Amino acid sequence: TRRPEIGDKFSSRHGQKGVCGLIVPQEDMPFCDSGICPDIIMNPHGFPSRMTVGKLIELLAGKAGVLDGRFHYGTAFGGSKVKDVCEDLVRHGYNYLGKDYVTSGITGEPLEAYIYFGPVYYQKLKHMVLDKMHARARGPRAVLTRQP
Amino acid sequence: QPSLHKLSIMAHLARVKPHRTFRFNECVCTPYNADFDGDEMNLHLPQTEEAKAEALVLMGTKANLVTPRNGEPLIAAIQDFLTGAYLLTLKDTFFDRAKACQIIASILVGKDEKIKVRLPPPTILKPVTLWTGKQIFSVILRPSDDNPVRANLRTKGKQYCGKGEDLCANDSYVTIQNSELMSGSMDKGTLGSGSKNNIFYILLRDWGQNEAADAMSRLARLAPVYLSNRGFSIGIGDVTPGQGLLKAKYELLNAGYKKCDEYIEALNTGKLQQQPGCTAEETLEALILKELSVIRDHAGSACLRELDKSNSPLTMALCGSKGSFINISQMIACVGQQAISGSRVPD
Amino acid sequence: AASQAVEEMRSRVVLGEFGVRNVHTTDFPGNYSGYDDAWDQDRFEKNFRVDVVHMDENSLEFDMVGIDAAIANAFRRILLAEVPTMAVEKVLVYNNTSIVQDEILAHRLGLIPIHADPRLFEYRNQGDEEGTEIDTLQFRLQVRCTRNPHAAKDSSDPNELYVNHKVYTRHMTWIPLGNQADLFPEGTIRPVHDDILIAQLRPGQEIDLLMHCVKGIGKDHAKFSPVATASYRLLPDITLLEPVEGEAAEELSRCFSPGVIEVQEVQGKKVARVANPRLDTFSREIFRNEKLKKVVRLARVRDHYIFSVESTGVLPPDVLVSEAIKVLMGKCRRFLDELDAVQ
Amino acid sequence: GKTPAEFAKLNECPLDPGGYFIVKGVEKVILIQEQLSKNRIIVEADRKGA
Amino acid sequence: KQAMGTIGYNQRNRIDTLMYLLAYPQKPMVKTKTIELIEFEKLPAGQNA
Amino acid sequence: IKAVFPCPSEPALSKNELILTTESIMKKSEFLCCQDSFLQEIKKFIKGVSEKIKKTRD
Amino acid sequence: AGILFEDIFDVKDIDPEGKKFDRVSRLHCESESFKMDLILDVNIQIYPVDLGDKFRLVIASTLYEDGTLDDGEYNPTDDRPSRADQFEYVMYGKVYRIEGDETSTEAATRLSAYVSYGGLLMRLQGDANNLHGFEVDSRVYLLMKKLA
Amino acid sequence: KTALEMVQAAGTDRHCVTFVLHEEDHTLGNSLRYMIMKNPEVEFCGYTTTHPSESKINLRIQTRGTLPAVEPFQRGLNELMNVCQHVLDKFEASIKDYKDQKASRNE
Amino acid sequence: MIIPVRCFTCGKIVGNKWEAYLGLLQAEYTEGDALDALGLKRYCCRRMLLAHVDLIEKLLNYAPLE
Amino acid sequence: QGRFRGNLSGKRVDFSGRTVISPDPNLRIDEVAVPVHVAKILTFPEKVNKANINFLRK
Ligand SMILES: [Mg+2]
Ligand SMILES: [Zn+2]
Repeated sequence: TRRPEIGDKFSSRHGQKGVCGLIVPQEDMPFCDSGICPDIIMNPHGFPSRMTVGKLIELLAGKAGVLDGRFHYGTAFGGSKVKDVCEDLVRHGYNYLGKDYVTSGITGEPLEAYIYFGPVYYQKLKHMVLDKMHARARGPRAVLTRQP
Repeated sequence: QPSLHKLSIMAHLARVKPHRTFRFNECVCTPYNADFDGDEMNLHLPQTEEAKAEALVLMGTKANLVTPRNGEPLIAAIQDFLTGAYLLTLKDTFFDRAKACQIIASILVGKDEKIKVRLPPPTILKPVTLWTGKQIFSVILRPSDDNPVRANLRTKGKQYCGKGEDLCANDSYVTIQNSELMSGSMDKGTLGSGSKNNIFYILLRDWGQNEAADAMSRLARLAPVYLSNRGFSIGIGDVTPGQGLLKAKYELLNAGYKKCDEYIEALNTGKLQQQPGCTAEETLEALILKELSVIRDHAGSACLRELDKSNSPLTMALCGSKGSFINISQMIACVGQQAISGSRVPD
Repeated sequence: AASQAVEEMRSRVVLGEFGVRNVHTTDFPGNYSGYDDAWDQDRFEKNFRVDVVHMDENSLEFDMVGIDAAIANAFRRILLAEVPTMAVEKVLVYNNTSIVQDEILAHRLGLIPIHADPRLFEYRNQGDEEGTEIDTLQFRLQVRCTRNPHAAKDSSDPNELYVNHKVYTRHMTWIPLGNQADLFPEGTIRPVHDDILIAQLRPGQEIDLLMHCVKGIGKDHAKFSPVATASYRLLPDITLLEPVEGEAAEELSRCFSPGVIEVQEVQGKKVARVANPRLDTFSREIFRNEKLKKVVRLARVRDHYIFSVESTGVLPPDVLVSEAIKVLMGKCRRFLDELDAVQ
Repeated sequence: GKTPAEFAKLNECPLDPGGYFIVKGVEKVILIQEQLSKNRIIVEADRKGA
Repeated sequence: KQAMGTIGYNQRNRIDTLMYLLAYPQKPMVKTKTIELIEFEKLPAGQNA
Repeated sequence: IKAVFPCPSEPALSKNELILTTESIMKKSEFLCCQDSFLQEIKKFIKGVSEKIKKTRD
Repeated sequence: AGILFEDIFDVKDIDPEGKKFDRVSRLHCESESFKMDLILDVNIQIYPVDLGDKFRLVIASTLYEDGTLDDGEYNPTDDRPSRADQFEYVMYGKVYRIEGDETSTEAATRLSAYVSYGGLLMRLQGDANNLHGFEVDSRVYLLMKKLA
Repeated sequence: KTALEMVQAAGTDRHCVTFVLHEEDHTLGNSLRYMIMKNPEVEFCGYTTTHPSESKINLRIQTRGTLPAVEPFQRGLNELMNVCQHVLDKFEASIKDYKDQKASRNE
Repeated sequence: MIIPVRCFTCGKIVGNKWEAYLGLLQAEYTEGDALDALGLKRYCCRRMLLAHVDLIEKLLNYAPLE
Repeated sequence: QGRFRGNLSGKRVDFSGRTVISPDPNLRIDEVAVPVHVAKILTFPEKVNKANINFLRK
């Protein structure tokens, strides 16, 4: 059994692949008014140079899907638009753009900018650090060319 | 592993830590061209005192802050350290005494644990007491009264309007005097690894390697502590187009498609004014590419004007950390001509 | 007036269209013009008060007025990570022949809440794999799955064909050690929710394991945390700048939660007023309506918290909040004692 | 042609797509090779300009 | 093609050279029609976070 | 150098005094190690600064 | 009296190039008793400035009217009668660039004094006889009070 | 075994000292900073986790006058402890009052 | 494989809600009403039942048995 | 894989390691954090002299 640690590679179903960097306790996470403290904090600098706006719509449509039990379609060249899931979010009392008033867990004071919560389908890739960490002090050498 | 220039291999002073990954500071990602996406980096431990000493003197990180190619620094701040220092050094930010002490006290760790802090005197005094964020950033350059660093710099920022000379409305003319930031915000062109007039390059050329390395460590320590308590986020509301773009884009597409249709008709069934040095069809290709470049550039100049400030792609493009205005225009207004090998799509 | 802006700056966290303002706690000595914010014990003991607005089994919601963010945040963090409970650590396995693997089964048994009251137990020391009367419990699970001897010819559903085909958590039996049979009455020491599906079986397969509950805090592992979640929000005060009359009140009634804006009649005319601002979630939909952006001032009162503690069922949450305060009192006592041991 | 109740007695997944051989215990797939279409006149350029 | 998931319904009777499984897989929250055609939602690879 | 070492107790130099004390420094011993081009560039820059002083004081 | 400069100013324009910032506005003033013009940045959240307002500005090298030039560190907590009690807005910055104007080719006496209040700039421009006592790297207290 | 270690500054006699608190984190650090900053003799006070692998905070305290910084640290601890005592008493009284008012109604 | 005992994000016990969730989807509720009637307010609890595949009901058809 | 290109030009070395990298800003810019499970294997031969006998005994 391998548990995710510093070094285990996650992906995002949009090519936003990235290694884990830091594992913080639950008490140090931010949280909404409703008490949800997020599992995976994703860096917002990945988005302007890569223009993955599909991840920003996946997050929104998944957030609007878990609140009333549907699965929205993200079918290529079609699928559920933004204008429907905005109204589906506003019917349940969240903001129509997914950004939420979010209180910092470290200081207790709220944050100046709103934070963009939602359920995104991450998938763990096979490249784990426990299979890639390797070292050699001195060991077996070749018989012919006496080098490791 | 793919070793392009000579800073693909440097020598660090190791420290042992419990988890299973090589962990280096992110200011050193620009020499290695590392990206933390499952990248592996080799380790080599020299076995001889002469090899240790030659590694430590010639190949240290502090002794190779500048690339040999043109003399511009490579070890400098990178994304989320530029955006942290840009949002720390606007003219808008003000701190009380509590939050200013909390931000300054993040640097009191490591070899800076023994120094006395020298909280600078406040800017506004009578109605409230507010330290401006530029003073909090200037504590990076000189975090104690006995530190002999006196940095000086005077350069243009990125978004400088050209007519200001230290009084621009954008506040984008950097002036640091006696290691105190007097005006202007920290762009990429003042902290980043781009070119000279980097403040770390000034500290390297005037006050030695040790002060440049201490300043980079203090910034890398301080700027996330500010940014993760400010909050900095991007959502679908930040790349959505307003009404002022959805009118102007429709007008631009109608005008450009009319002028393209008139050029097509002027080639096929009439006289088309041939440009010099080429056939008539190449003249048509040049005119159509010119009109489509006008469509993309005017849609970009319309989408940038209606964005609010404190928009996240706009801040990340103004401070030069990640992205540019082409990307914001390309994911709000209009993706341009898709050019294969410098021409339109071949049949 | 400037006095209005300074007073709003230090007690109202206003919510803009684009970003929250006035977020920091600023009432400290020497930060204002004529005010005096030194620590006065009597002004705190006069202003502080607690009003419990709702409580039932496994939940709680109470207001706190006058405490600051850096103390209410400490109460939340102590509830998440320092109020100890009891959870399984060692799963001693005899003959696990199900499809659920042994590691995943031990991990599922770890997360099950145990209804022991953990003020009575002590921390197990370093090592000490056996344990004593004081510092552990012991649970013994033993489920063997067989075919139902009488069954119809159809054989469709699993509920009729098999017996014990689901291993619930009502199949966990407590095994006492020493005087725990007399210390604890029969029926208290049990798994809490009594219906949690642990594994699932087919005839021939058998689970026979033995669990060792210990005392642990939530900082070490998340199975020891007693709260489902515990948070706080600042109590809002939606206020109106200009009077909202006519058909604007109807659309203002829809730009909020369904229990905050009432609309009443005074002269055959509908005027709106804020009725119950506690029930708002701040969807901020007043900023889509263009005519109504300049009539409201959405703000949070800085020093009026609303905690909400939902327990997992280990012990009822008023006792959780009492333990959460006593842990922080103990943390202050420990450093006072180390100062007195130094000097 | 078998039903999902009868893949259980053979220990085979109903969603296993098939199309791969089994030789000496490993599962091998013959990949779809791409070729140029034979018996057709191809007018190409030579290296030297012909 | 590298996401850890579930190989099939026979994945416990199957001795292969190197097999990665996910302990608690979940089906995606925003799903394409292709996912409904090739039956990816019956044995998925990944967790909603 | 104007910002790191302000000497408030010293008189400001004119044009002729600047050229004179600049040549009085640059004819010492240690400046023989430098090239001729670098001394020419220093004397060119000092002449430019002296012309700026003359234009301002005029 | 350690006053460097004291005059009455009138606001001519509040925001010349649009509201670039939320809390800071770029005032453009002009005086009555002298021919001074004044570019100024103030914090308009704590101290609002309207279009036709008229305030009295003071620039002093110290806050104590007996002439005590000792300032090792400012103490906000200590209470004693100072110069700031007569005023409503007190900043504190450093003069960093005295610069002669270039718009006239000969026989001009307009000087500029750039004073930077922690980033909030101020161009105090006028005749050279008024600005006596300004030096580079001297630390001044700005003081300011609206008039009826 | 000692959880409190006092690292003084280089040149200053006992009025700018850095408290290393072992086996704590942001929980005690933020509350203790809040109760120290109310003391008007403290010019600077703020903590920092040294490294997230480690459970330490470095709580630098710099006083204004001549009093040593151990006394604002002790006063901050005692004031935080008395705040927690008063909160515990008021909260237990409010819980007992709520249960009594609910058990008095609908009977 | 089988339903997780606790929700990944908040920590509420979800592993007993599964047999009630299928029972409420036999009586023709929608998922949006069934998750409300089970009492999952936060959406992190709701994705534990809305997105869960029950593989172990279909892995147990392949287990060896007497 | 001959002698020249395989063994003379670039040859394999020992006392080396290879691990996935992950960021950590809390270090100085001239430090790298080596894991424990690599630093127990990689060794440096330190000759015993007068300055470090008491360190190497421990
Ligand atoms: Mg890479
Ligand atoms: Zn949940």
